[PDB]
Amino acid sequence: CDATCQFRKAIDDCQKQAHHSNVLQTSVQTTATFTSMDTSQLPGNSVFKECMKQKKKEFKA
Amino acid sequence: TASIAQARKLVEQLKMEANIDRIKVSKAAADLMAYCEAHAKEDPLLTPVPASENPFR
Amino acid sequence: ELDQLRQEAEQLKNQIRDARKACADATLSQITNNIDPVGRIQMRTRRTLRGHLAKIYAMHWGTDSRLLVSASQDGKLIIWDSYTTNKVHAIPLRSSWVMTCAYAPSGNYVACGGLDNICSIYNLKTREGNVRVSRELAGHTGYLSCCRFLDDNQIVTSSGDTTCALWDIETGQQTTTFTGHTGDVMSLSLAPDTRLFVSGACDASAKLWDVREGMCRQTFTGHESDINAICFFPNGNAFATGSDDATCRLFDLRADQELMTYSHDNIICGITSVSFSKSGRLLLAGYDDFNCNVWDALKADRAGVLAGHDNRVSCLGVTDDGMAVATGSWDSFLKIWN
Amino acid sequence: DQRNEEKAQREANKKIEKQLQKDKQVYRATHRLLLLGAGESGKNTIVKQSGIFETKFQVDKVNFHMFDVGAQRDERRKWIQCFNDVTAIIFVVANRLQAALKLFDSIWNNKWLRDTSVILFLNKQDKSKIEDYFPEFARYTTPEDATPEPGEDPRVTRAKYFIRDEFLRISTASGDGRHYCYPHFTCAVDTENIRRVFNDCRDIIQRMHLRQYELL
Amino acid sequence: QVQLQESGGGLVQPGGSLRLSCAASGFTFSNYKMNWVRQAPGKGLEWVSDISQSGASISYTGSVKGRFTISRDNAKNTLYLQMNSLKPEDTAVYYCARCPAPFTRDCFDVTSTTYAYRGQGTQVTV
Amino acid sequence: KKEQAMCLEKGCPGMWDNITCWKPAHVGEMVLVSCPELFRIFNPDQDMGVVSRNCTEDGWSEPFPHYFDACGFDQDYYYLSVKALYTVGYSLSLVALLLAMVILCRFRKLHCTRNFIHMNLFVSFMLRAISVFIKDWILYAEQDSNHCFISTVECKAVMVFFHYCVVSNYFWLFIEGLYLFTLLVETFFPERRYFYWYTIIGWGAPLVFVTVWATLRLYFDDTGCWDMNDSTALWWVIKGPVVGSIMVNFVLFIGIIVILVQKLQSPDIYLRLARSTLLLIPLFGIHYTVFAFSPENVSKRERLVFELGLGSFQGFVVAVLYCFLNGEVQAEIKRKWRSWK
Repeated sequence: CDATCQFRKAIDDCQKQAHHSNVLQTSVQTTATFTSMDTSQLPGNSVFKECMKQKKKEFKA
Repeated sequence: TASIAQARKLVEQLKMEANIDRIKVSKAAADLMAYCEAHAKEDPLLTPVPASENPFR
Repeated sequence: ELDQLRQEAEQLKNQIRDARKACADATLSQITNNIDPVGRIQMRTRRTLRGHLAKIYAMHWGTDSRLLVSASQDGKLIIWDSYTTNKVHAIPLRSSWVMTCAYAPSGNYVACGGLDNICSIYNLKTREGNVRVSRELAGHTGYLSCCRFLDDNQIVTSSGDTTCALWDIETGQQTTTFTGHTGDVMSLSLAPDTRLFVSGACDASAKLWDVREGMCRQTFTGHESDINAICFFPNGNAFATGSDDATCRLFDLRADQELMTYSHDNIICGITSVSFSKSGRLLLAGYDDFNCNVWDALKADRAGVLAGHDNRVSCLGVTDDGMAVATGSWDSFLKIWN
Repeated sequence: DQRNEEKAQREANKKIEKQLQKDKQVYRATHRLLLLGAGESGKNTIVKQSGIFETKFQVDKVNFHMFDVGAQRDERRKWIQCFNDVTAIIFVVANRLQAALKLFDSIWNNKWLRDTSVILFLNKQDKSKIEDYFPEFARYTTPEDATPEPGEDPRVTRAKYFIRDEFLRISTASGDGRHYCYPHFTCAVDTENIRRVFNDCRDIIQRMHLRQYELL
Repeated sequence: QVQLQESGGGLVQPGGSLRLSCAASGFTFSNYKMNWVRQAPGKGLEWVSDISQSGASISYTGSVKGRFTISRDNAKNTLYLQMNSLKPEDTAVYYCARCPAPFTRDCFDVTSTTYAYRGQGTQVTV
Repeated sequence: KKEQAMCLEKGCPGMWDNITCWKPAHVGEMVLVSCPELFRIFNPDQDMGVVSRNCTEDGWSEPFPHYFDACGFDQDYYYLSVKALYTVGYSLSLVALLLAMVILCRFRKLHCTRNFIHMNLFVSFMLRAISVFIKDWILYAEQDSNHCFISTVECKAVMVFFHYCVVSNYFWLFIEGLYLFTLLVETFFPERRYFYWYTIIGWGAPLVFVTVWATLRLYFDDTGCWDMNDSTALWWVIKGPVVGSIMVNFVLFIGIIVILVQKLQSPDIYLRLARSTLLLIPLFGIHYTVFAFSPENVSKRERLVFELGLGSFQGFVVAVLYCFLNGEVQAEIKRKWRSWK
């Protein structure tokens, strides 16, 4: 189950990185008055896309 | 007349300074040195005060 | 006529001068050499009194060791309870520049004066309620710099017109008038037997008076500048002066010359007010460099510093029982030390 | 009993404290002005509106308090000292001139009067008197950067600018900027001399605040 | 004790030259700023000259500019004044005065009503 | 496993390998299934990928085509620096603000109504810098744990306290400029009267402007725990009077300068007007004005290091311009130091 178990490891370890990364982003962004943070400018959704590029490359090892 | 009127003052009022005694100052100083040690227990600021006696707590 | 009159007087000066040296036998510092000092003994601010706006120029203590009076250029006399720090009374004034104030030893009258050339007498019995002015004593031309009380009927005042003038309140006129000095008369203190007094003047001199005779008794000149602070020893035999050149001195009323000086090279401003401890050992004085100074009288050594103030002080005094010492200063603040 | 007075004194003290709070602020309503000099006619033409004379007036709902000394003795070194709370000293001129310099100068170098400002008033429109006094008056250029009073002989206006610049080489001679002089000539004119004070007390109390914020 | 004695005065025809030392004692002379004053017969007094504590600052009345010089000898507490190139309108009773306080340059001493620190006087006849 | 619960409840039996719920199958059925719903918004709706896996007699075969065929398609170093930038900035302000507050408690020579404004400004920077320390590290430590959004009840009290302390802070700079400008507007001033009607408009109207934003968004839109914005208007309930103070406080900064230059050109400059203006900026918050008047998401987005860092150390610069490098406090802490021995 080198893929099918790791695909459960694909989704959770990146959500553990993506949701880690946007609440990192909102933290520094919400301590600013004029540059406030909206969900349309949320990272993580694009970090989940850049997750599986390298994660599809450890499948080839 | 007017300038000699108050010039007259320093003639007589200087003269009455000469009539005053010359007590020697050392025995005149020991009168002070007796006076401090005589009342040396009744001074509230020479010896510091306990909190019962002091009306300023 | 005048050239001989100056000629006899400088010989009459030397007639007194070298004959003054005939009792110059030793020094005071030679003969207090055995006593231990009081040591570094320091007081503490017990209370602090805040009602005034302008600079508190003069205060005066009470005879009960309970109350005191104070006045400042805003134009308010205020009687402070020393114990609870509760103000007993407040009085408006018609002038503003009250240069001095006084508190009678009956406790039924207070008084003040200043550049208005008028020594107001205020009533504290007050059968109708609040206080009111009894009368005022307009017989002067200069200003009034100090005033004191003999009883509830006659007061002695200082002068900006050179003449200390004792009054009588029912007459409202000067019984006597002392025309001895040359410049301005700043301060005067009453004797412990209310019979004589001395007056510090603006010509480095002080002339002992008499309130009955009206003559000029003595004259003490040892200062280099004008005198501002002068007060009696408690026994009635000495008085200690302070001029505007940071020199505190000591004289005697029998030896008729000076005894002991008080100075230090780190003090450059002038002396403003002076007082004495109850047992007469400690001498207390304030300065223009914003802090008080407590001296031994005998060794001529500073022993206490009361540095709570942060403007120049102008008035202080130790109470009649010696229980505490209170100071005032130009920041409108009254610090009571113990 | 013992606390029978504790309902008196506290309720007497708070009568006093409530009384003085009208007077703590009405002290700040007015501005004290010490008016002095050595003369009569220039000194009693600003009486247009004892021991010490006292007047009071208000302009633009702001009230003043002039205190000209009357029956006082000519030695000044001890009743000057009670006058450092004043917002501004008005100094009036009226060989009086050179002797009037040190009466201004020793004010300016006084230890207790270092923090208070000095207004000025030039009376006595004098020509033979000035070069009799000062030799280097003949070297003087009239200031053209200063506008003259229009319609006058240029020797009349020139001596006017000699003494006005003579005080200023004493006033600004190491003054360090804690207090500022304010030279004005209104020689016996039936005019305001009020707005020429009301504007110039305002410049005093303006520059105190910028001094407190370390901006001057 | 405040004793401000002098040495001088005399007859001068206009163009002469003469000195004045004001010898005085009773206090620390180095702590005081010293100054002279005259008075014409019929007029008041007027300040003519001074010196500072160290001797640095020197000033004069305009009508006597460049004809008098003023110095001191602080070692033996004198006050030297040199009068050169005399003028006929300078006959007046002079004095030798002291400013009241020490350590500060402020002075209020020109007054008539027995200022306590002016000398016994001199007299010049030009 | 909510999907498994709604999947398990509804050849081969039903098997859930945590990707897809395999239905109860037969031998050799080519089961053509698709990627789950988490890839629907990544691509547009034309790229719904399908995979296959045969259930044989031995259970299920290998999944072919594989999951990465169908389900297919750094700022972490940057933000932990910038987060470390203000937390070393707001801290080093605060410990140097306690050391500026505790000077202004005691001495009572300095107790004038000037300094009574400044303590009421210094408590705002204590309230701003504490409003991100022990609240913006404990709502985003719980979001850090949950791997989702929390939306608790105490996430308000972290967030609504943050939108009260800061909206007061833009008032107490504006009051600071107003009080000095009204100190140069006239001659007569009721001086204690103008102050008491300032400490209630710099603490009270901040509180009315945060409680309306609370009460018009609780009734309208509670999204998570009140942190994201997603509106266009109700930020200008909060940022309106934030910009509105900054709009007029720059104008009040000019009126000081036109008065100061009028006193500066007297009978008896460019270095004096230099050090006055620079010392007047961080008391007034005019270093904020460029950010306030500039658009955010078009011009540049990574000038937060230039925007937070100027805002972060502002508590430190005010306590070294108005409390430590003061020319009278320094000559008063000197004099009490002479009274230690």
